[PDB]
Amino acid sequence: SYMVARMQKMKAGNLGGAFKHNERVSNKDINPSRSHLNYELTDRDRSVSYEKQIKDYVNENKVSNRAIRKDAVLCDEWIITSDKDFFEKLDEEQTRTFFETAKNYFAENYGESNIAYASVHLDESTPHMHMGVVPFENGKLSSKAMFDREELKHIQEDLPRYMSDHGFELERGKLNSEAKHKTVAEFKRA
DNA sequence: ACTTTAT
DNA sequence: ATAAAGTATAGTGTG
Ligand SMILES: [Mn+2]
Repeated sequence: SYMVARMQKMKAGNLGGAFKHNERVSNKDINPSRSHLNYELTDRDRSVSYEKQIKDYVNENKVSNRAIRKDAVLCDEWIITSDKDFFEKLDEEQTRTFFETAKNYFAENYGESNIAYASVHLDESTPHMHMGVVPFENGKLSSKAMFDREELKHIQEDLPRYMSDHGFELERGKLNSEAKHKTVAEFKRA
């Protein structure tokens, strides 16, 4: 099976929808009886929005005096998953351990306190995690600095290896893959 | 590399 | 006027 890891940039304007989705605050593929099986791997407070948690953290820690820009990438939400075959082979403890391990990889490489949320979804087709990583380093908030072309190349190589080194039977995606990302809605059509 | 943003 | 960070990136699956 392939390691699936892929980030989407979240601005203020889409962290609302990310929070509502992830916290399940009635789509064909959500099974509502399974929603209570979901879990959050960070110690974050569930009544506090992603926008508020991240902006407070960045404002309280940033070196510059200038306001966070309105078009700022406040976090990179990584989807961490694999195929169905992969998870069918794992019990509950193992499944949890898989996401905790992936969370660890981003914590150890990008900063423990940058993992704003790690929301594991079992109530959809395949187990996966939405993991918000704040691109905050050296007192600066910059997805441009943290996730650039070489860094995404490095993660596609080194993350699947790290996961494999930690117990999990997963291979990296195809090096130089020509695939174009489809949205969930676009992938469903196909 | 070029453009937007907040000084 | 300035300069940091905005723009995609790399990967596969029914996020
Ligand atoms: Mn989900």
